[PDB]
Amino acid sequence: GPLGSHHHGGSMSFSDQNLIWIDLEMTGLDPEMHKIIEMATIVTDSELNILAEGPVIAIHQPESELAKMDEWCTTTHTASGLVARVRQSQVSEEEAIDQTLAFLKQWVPEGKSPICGNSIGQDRRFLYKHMPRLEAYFHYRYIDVSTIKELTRRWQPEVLKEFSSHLALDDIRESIAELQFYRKAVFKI
Amino acid sequence: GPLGSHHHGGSMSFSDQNLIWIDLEMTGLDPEMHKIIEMATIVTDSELNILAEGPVIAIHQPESELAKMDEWCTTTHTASGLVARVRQSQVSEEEAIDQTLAFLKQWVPEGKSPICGNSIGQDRRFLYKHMPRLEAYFHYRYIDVSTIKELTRRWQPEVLKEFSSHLALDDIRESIAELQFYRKAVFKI
Repeated sequence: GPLGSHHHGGSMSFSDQNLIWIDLEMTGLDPEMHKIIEMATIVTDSELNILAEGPVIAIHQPESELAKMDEWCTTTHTASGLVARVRQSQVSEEEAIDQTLAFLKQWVPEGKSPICGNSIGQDRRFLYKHMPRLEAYFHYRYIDVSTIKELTRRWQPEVLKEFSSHLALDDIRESIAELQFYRKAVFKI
Repeated sequence: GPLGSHHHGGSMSFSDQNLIWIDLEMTGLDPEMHKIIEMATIVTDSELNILAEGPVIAIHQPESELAKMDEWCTTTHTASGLVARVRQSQVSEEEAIDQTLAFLKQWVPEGKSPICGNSIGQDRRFLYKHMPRLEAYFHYRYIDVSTIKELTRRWQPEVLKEFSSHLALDDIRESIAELQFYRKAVFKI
């Protein structure tokens, strides 16, 4: 697969092995026409203990952009309250990047943590397009919790039943809890 | 994360639960300026038994595109023989898509298999940009074998030592073998 010449102050808990967890909410699935409307980050250590919780940011977008949400997006993000927070927000993407980067720099250096979460491949696509300065803060690797879920569904479906918002803070916290479950129930550590 | 109104003849082994494995080789890491130079696919069943091996395609590119490879790409893809096959190839991206789609349709329906392999997030980015008709054949989910490797490196590093080309067929076969190893050594199925 991919190959390149580069691919071949803060906390007393600062570590190259800390993990950056991120979730985004968007107006749709296509980075070329859709926009980021919410972001949240959390830092754990390599053992998934939460060290710090980043800013939860609703990113302002005009109605012309909200009018691109399909029916499921519109219904979901309106009912959750996210649309109202987006309309009220005075935070641009660039300000959201600045705030998030300023947060992460106290916990892990640039380029060291994989990107972690659920549906993290799709989220990274929107980082590349709309927030490349923040995308660049991650190591090239991914920790896709959804990969573990799908293999467990296929191979150990009864185990998956043991574990039970489209708001970014809830989704990222749930992803950590879900990986914590897999570590115990699937990996058996 | 992502949400949408759509996200909320052949073999006697044809199945919705068969897995499409894919690897790409590229001239670099940026889909907006770099190109796909090789692709390979393999279909397994859900238990990772190989059912079928797809076309291994070197995709023609002109020197102006090969001249974008950085030193590690140039050295690697030249020494493997891939550059010479790319220059000799008469197969365009569009023909590569047609051949690959014609292959996959005998094994699994459109939209049912996650995309499977190593570094599969980066490969899917190039599918979105350069081969959207083929990207559309995959289910939105990913099976990122690299995610399992990175968690095993952090949590069970001694186990990872038990398992030992940048040519697409070798890489995809190795990814299946590596997931087969994790299923036995890490998941303990």
